[PDB]
Amino acid sequence: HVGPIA
Amino acid sequence: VNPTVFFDIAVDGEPLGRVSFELFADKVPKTAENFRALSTGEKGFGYKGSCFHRIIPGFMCQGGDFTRHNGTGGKSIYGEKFEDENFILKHTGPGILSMANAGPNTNGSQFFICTAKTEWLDGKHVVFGKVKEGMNIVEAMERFGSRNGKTSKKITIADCGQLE
Repeated sequence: HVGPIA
Repeated sequence: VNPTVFFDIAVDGEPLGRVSFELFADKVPKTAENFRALSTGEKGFGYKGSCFHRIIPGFMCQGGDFTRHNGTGGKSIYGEKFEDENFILKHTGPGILSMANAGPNTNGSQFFICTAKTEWLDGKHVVFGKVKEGMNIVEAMERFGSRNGKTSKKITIADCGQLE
């Protein structure tokens, strides 16, 4: 569940 | 002094161009070292062949998943994940190379290349490098990613390695 957001 | 590595990008196998990066070993050694030994393959596993499963236009291009390729795997040279060495460098603009994660101290092998200033990730993601040359390749590379991030075509790391 890896990831940057916004 | 600072290590320089690169990626030869391909859009469905058809080469597009190269992208080199400067790893800030002067700020994040262990974090930088990991990415260096991953772009060369000197541990038997790395980015050559893997893809950019998540590309969000205006935001960033994410990759590093050489095991599961869907945003579920990948690993460092110290096994699975590893700690957040520090938060000194910021996501000041397009080109920035920072570590992707699933919460604090969960740095593995996934990373992202920013295509804009992403200051909200400051303090949550460890910046450890920056595109030296080839940001122009990431321009067109970024046209292959939907709002949600799912690509239109397969963006692959055709080849990669260390030059200095």
